[PDB]
Amino acid sequence: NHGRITQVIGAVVDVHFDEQLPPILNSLEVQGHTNRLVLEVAQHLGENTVRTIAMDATEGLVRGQKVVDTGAPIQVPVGVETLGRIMNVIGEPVDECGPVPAKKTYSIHRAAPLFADQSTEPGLLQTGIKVVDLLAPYAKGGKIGLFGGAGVGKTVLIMELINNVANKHGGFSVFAGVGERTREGNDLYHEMMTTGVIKRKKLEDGKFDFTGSKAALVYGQMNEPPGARARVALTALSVAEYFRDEQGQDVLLFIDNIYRFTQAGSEVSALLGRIPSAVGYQPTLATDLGQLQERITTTKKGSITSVQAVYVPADDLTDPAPATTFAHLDATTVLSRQIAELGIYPAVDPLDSTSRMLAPEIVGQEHYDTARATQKLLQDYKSLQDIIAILGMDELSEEDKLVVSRARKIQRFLSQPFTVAEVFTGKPGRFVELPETIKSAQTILRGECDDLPEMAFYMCGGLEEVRSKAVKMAQ
Amino acid sequence: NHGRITQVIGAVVDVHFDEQLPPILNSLEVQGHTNRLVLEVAQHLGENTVRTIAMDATEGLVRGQKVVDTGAPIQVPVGVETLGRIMNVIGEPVDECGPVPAKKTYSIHRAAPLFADQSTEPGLLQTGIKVVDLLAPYAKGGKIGLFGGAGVGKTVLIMELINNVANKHGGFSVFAGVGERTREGNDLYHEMMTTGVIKRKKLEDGKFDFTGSKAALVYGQMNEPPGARARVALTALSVAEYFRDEQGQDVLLFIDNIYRFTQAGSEVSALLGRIPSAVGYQPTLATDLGQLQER
Amino acid sequence: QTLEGRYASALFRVAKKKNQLEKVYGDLESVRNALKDSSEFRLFVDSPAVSVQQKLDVLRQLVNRYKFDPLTGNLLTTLVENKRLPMLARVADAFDAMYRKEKGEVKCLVTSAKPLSAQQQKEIVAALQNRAGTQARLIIDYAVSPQIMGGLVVRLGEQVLDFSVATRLDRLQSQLLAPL
Amino acid sequence: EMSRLLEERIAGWKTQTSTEEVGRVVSVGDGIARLFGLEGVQAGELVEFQNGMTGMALNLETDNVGVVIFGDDRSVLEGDSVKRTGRIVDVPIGPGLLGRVVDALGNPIDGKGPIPAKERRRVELKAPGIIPRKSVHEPMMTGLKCVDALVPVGRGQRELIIGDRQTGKTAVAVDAIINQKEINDSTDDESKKLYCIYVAVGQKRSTVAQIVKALEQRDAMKYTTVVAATASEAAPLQFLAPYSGCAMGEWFRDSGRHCVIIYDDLSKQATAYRQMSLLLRRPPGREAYPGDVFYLHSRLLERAAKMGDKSGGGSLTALPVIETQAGDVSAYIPTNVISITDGQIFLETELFYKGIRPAINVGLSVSRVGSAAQVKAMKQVAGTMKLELAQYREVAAFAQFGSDLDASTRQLLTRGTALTELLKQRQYSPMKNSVQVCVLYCGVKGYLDPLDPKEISRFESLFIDYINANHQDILKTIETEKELSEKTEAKLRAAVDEFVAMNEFKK
Amino acid sequence: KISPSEMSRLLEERIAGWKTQTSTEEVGRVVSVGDGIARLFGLEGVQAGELVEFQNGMTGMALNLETDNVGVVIFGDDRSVLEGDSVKRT
Amino acid sequence: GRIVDVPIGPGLLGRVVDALGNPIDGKGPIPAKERRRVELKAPGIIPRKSVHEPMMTGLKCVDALVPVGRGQRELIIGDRQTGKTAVAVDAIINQKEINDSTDDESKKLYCIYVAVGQKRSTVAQIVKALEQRDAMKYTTVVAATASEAAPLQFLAPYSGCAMGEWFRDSGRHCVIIYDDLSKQATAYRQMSLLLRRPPGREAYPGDVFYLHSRLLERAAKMGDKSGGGSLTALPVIETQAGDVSAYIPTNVISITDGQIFLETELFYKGIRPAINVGLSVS
Ligand SMILES: Nc1ncnc2c1ncn2[C@@H]1O[C@H](COP(=O)(O)OP(=O)(O)OP(=O)(O)O)[C@@H](O)[C@H]1O
Ligand SMILES: Nc1ncnc2c1ncn2[C@@H]1O[C@H](COP(=O)(O)OP(=O)(O)OP(=O)(O)O)[C@@H](O)[C@H]1O
Ligand SMILES: Nc1ncnc2c1ncn2[C@@H]1O[C@H](COP(=O)(O)OP(=O)(O)O)[C@@H](O)[C@H]1O
Repeated sequence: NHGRITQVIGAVVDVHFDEQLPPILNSLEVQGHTNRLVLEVAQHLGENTVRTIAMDATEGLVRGQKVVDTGAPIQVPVGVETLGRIMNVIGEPVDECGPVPAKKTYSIHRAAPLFADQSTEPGLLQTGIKVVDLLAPYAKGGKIGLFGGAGVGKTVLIMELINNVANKHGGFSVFAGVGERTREGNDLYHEMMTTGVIKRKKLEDGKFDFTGSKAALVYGQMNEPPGARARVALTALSVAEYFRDEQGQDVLLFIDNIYRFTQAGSEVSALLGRIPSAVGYQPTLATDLGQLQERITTTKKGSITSVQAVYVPADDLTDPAPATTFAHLDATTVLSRQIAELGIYPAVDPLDSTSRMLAPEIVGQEHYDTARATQKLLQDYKSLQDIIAILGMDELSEEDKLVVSRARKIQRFLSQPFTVAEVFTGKPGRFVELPETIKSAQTILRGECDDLPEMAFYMCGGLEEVRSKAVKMAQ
Repeated sequence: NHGRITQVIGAVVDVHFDEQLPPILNSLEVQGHTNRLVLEVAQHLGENTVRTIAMDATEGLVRGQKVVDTGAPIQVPVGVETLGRIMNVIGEPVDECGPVPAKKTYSIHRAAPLFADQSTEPGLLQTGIKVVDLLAPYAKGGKIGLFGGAGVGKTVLIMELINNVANKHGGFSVFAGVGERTREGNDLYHEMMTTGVIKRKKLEDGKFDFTGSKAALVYGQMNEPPGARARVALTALSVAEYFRDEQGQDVLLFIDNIYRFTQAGSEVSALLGRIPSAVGYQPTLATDLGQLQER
Repeated sequence: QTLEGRYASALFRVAKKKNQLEKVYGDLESVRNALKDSSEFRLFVDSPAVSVQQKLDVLRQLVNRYKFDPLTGNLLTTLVENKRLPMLARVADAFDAMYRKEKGEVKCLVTSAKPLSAQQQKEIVAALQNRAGTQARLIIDYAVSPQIMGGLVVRLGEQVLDFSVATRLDRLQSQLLAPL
Repeated sequence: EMSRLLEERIAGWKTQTSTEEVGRVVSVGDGIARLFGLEGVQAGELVEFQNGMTGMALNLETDNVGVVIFGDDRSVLEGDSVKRTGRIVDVPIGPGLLGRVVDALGNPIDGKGPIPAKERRRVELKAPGIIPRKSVHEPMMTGLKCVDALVPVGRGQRELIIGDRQTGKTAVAVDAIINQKEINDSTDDESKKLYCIYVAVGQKRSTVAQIVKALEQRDAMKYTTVVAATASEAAPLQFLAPYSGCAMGEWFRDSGRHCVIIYDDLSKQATAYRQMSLLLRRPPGREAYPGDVFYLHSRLLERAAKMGDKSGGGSLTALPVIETQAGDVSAYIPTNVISITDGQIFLETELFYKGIRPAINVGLSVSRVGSAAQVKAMKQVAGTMKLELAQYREVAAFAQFGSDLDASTRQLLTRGTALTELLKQRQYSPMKNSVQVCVLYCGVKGYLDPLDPKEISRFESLFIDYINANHQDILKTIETEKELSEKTEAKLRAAVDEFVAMNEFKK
Repeated sequence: KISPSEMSRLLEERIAGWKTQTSTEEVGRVVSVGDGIARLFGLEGVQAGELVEFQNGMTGMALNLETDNVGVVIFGDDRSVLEGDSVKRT
Repeated sequence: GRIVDVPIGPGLLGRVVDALGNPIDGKGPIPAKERRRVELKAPGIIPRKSVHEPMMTGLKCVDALVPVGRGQRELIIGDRQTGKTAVAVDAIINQKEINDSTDDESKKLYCIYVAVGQKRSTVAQIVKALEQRDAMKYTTVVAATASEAAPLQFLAPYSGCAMGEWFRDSGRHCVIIYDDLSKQATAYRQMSLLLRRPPGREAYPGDVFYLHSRLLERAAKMGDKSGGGSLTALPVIETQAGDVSAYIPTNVISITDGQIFLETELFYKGIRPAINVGLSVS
């Protein structure tokens, strides 16, 4: 069906059809325009008028331009041909390697799996990181959250988890970028073409062969409108639902800055005519997120493991967006600036961090008791911060001084040099197994490492490195 | 032009013209009541209607009351005749000593100096005070904060700076009172007349002779509505730009408080209906402060 | 209710009382046609560059130069005084609907394909004895979901008599799937 | 049908019909205007009012048109006629702006004549993508020791200068500008030359004039252009000027040249956007800033890029500047820009009141690129310097007990204090890279530990003159090889020994 | 969104050519009431800060003069004022 | 023409249903013949009596220091991940012995778990934990999750109270656990803001008190003439940074017969359940 543009306000477009209207979520193509401008219907207003959100910039549009209804929502290709390839929200590849020769296309918008078609089985992940392997175990086939401000190491943590999981996964995987730096996007593309996660081969006649790849890529970045940022996660979720529904495989799904999915709505609703909520957020802040998260779930057909990075504006964890997001996660990891300023990396706060896979019926009883003892120790050390700041450690008793010593020691022991940090840290990376972490924590709690210094635990992995470093520091 | 009032909402007067609307910031004089009322245009609305902020009170105003357009913004008189005098935002004197017989008039809304007409060589200002010239050296064309109330010798510091800059640099000065206490204004005027900063010599016929002084005064009183406390610093600033541009002098300009300028701006924005910013302040705060301070 | 509704009710009332109905009806129809044919009268109405005095002068010159009542001129002077001249079209439509509803309804109606003069006569006479409204100007249509049985809507909103095949069939089925 | 009546009565009716390219003002206020007409106007289009003023067709409603005026609302009246220019908001680019102060729209203000014109690149363009982009693999010589050593700036980077007022941001910017003079004059090849753009937003005009005077003094306007949007200038112009500078730099980026833009105030751009939004009745948010501030800044900063081999190979760095309030970096705008940038240079009022200038902290300053934006000669030294400074920062908590502490700790404190006193520099006095390498070699080879702190100034100066008089061969060999081989290292140690012999110091 | 002049008792006069605008600048009709406020149509000529008087003896101050109505604040309770009650100046 | 209503009966026991009584277990329809209106008038002053029977929670600190009766309305307030659902699930699990060791419906305690805003994975985990212990033959569940629309989230607790009034009126007893009672207020805010109704403070409307009062005043202990039934209530609230000076926590504390505070400092010190028995009262 043909239609006319009547009004344009930033990332919003009002269209007028004569004969027959399109339903909501349907896609429309603008004709008198340089590029392929696509509009997604959002509302109906009367007078055969329709409101839409543009997947690109509106500079150049005219009141009178012509629009064509595709009759269906946005359609992204699916198959094993999307593997080893980048794809924007409208499915168009931006890898400059040719088109996507996929048979079938899926809709960006799909209803979530039902209640009966869910399977909550407790598994674990081998991340190689001590803090999460000990105190916040990650759930195979569940959702994981990395909450943090700006400059605390979310992207670095995600790159480390990619290196330590996806390469050792075998199944498929997807990476979505919602307002992330194009630099790090290109860096991930090149690190994947290096490590073999993406296997590009230049056939003659300029063709390409991505056969052998094990990771798809979807990128809607900061250089994109809100309409082109609030619809990328849905594309990635369609790409993963194809795998875990038809192919039956277990997939990974890394997402970078899901917060933008809300920020876009916040800089769109005002133009859509909606009343703002507390901090300018939407009234639909909970449903627009739940309709995204309920598509992420293990089922009887396959499994989605998910790793979402959640921005925290102004370092405020009481914001409505993270507050709502906390309810949807199976595992959590809250990074802190107070802990990053101490040079500890990963700067994970093990008290705000939590999980559901820490119970003794999932991890053993020695693991459970070690984790709970560590939490008790760190809380007892937190409780003395005020009196230490005012008066000093000399006021404390000897039990409290022992607690403070072991708490600082286990803080410095819960730090790890990653492999991707070698470029600006120099020191090589340290994968750390779980029984080694547990033995080390047990010994540090018992008191078999009180003789050692405090700076001997900094960036050492296990305890053999700590003891060698204490030896070398004795000189 | 000639227009009519259409509604009155406190200090916000909406006016209708039949043809050739006045520009924004132009002045309008109300006709048909005492206590001459002047309205500064601020916004066009359609239907040949404009919105204006009043410099005085609006009690006793009527719809359909006639209004004249002066054809230019508030125009203050300038000259060496404005020395030793007091003036309100609309240039009128409030010292009960006669009218200002100046040969000139300047608008209070003037464009700042361009990029070409600006001195790249900074230079100190020789005040005559030791702690000042040693540890906090002043500058020409500069702006100096003065954090201090009473019981400290601030009025005397002001008068000494005025006298020394007039003796040495030959420059005149201006004092702007932005929403000041009236008894404080009276005290400052009498202290100037005592210390010789002002020379008010009676004449035989009964007039006054404001002979060689060193400071003009521009007062926007607390009893005045918002819009005067906001266009007083601009009045004094035009009075000083007269000496800077034409006479070619290095002059001074004292401001009794710069926070009341902002109070008045916020008030005016609330009356005009602008959505307030973080802490209630207007959204045109830095812009208006720059329009002021870049001159 | 709405603004155009208000002016249309006022005009229908006064023109039924004093001047006449048909005069003001023809006047509104002529104005609407000139608005949709001239293509510059519309801009004259919408533009704000036109002063109120030029507006009233051109409106009075249209009054004199065309067959025109005083009621419509007062309507136009009111709409100009209140900045409601663009609502002339809407007002005219509101005036149009009431009179034809007072006299005789137009109704929609659907079949499968072309029926015959015989059953067309039967349909119209049956719907006429059902209405007991002496004037009926109908519509024919073709939608084949209701298989062939003649479905329709006699246009008053609260009577959509769904004489169809598939609809009765599905309703019956959903009824007889009841328990016991 | 009846048009004769309107033509007769209105006396000028036939001309007001073509509302597709000409319109009429209806309302004015708060930098916004409403027009009736202009049905064929594009969004973002440039619009020309009656009295020469200009604007941007921002909103296209069903009947009215909402326009933003690049000026004050006194040259625009209700009733005024409005035309279409027929083109999106655009600014001139190319060679011809170099050495020129200009407004947001390429209009000059220094009073020296008009500016030539290329095809007038647009303003709110889209950034590049992933394939034509390239990683950063070469430096941008700033001329500051601490920066070039510990916080290296690349060629294709986006690094933020964040710190409270009166801390030396404009000073860092202008040293970064002045250091490029020798590199540009010595080359005569635009593939290696680095141009620059300086964008002033909400800045005092006298300060801008002084900056321009100091650059004309030091011959640093052959390869720079300046874009001024000061406090008196309107808010749309402050919102623009950064985009105009980035459009001026896109010419070098796409033409294979290299460049660097310095937005000396982005908080003022954000304040002006908040202003325009609140005056457009939009709903405020956190600190009253709307939600389109992240997009506003990222549109601009994502254009700074290193083009690849097939897109010419050019580059465009970016040094945005931010003022904080009491050192708070947990605010909204600092975090919004830290989530966009690839690094951080922090500046303190404590260090600036004590006397350490440039007051560049080093525990908070970071750089994602890092060693890849250094030369090997400077790598070999700045690595050790960073390590020793980290050690000194760690063990400075117990410096008052230096007598109670071991000789190792006291040696660490001495070396760290020497380095801290060696990172100091004067205003408008940069340093070449070879000179920096020599000085940091002297510092990290213990030649300053016994020497008194206060002497290190004159020490450094004398040494510089020495190696600029005798060991020019060393300087050119370092600038050429970009490496400290064992031969040049031994030559340099010999020169340092000869200098400590021939010169007397306090220790 | 309707003005007091556009109600369907006045438009029955305007459409009917009635020109009984001889109702002076002294008298107006109440249009709305609530919470100690009244809103009148007429009194084109009333001053801001002026006293007005209702049918039932009460009095009020006219504060918000407008293009289509007049805003009045009441020195009492709103149970006395209703439905086009006449208001006259003092 | 029907006002919004839901089925009631023992056909809901063992089943999982949405806000409107439509089942989602995937096994069979809902065998219930009698319906009941969702929004109803609470019972007045006369058809009530004092609280004299205990509600065995299974915990120790609760059953000793913060006791709960049959007819009470006790709030469970704390931070995220503190043991709120676990408290409620233990309250549910303790009843299977009491119910197996009798056939007196006047003594059996049936249970209703309304889950607002939860995810289906969590609800499935809860159903699994209950089936693993045979704790579903006397419970029902009402899942209005996040994908489920705002009106269903808004209606689910009233549907639960409607299902519980059958027990309350028919001489039997009942307990109802509203989980994430703040998502109800979120949904009401959402609805009123998309219906263009004007907000109050924290962008909520003013009818939040009349949103919770209607709901919690349906919990009651009836007299010996109205059967002798009971409906106990155990609402749940998540605070942020322990801020109980907020609006919704304040309202619900001000309209309940007690409090059970839960803290993270006590949850990590080793006290689990982390009940603060100073602030907690009954
Ligand atoms: N390395 C330095 N050596 C000597 N003086 C310095 C140095 N750095 C700054 N100064 C002085 O600090 C003052 C401010 O200079 P500058 O304009 O660079 O600050 P800024 O960061 O631009 O602050 P703002 O933008 O708020 O005005 C100047 O008086 C300058 O002389
Ligand atoms: N008595 C207990 N013993 C051991 N672990 C417990 C105990 N109580 C709670 N936990 C743990 O508290 C965590 C949260 O469990 P629960 O389902 O009660 O969440 P909640 O308190 O309802 O908060 P939210 O629903 O917001 O996540 C779980 O990790 C649980 O294992
Ligand atoms: N393993 C690490 N070790 C030491 N420092 C790190 C490590 N990871 C990150 N940092 C620091 O984290 C900062 C960037 O983290 P990142 O997550 O990319 O930022 P953002 O959260 O804004 O996306 C850098 O300063 C980097 O030096």
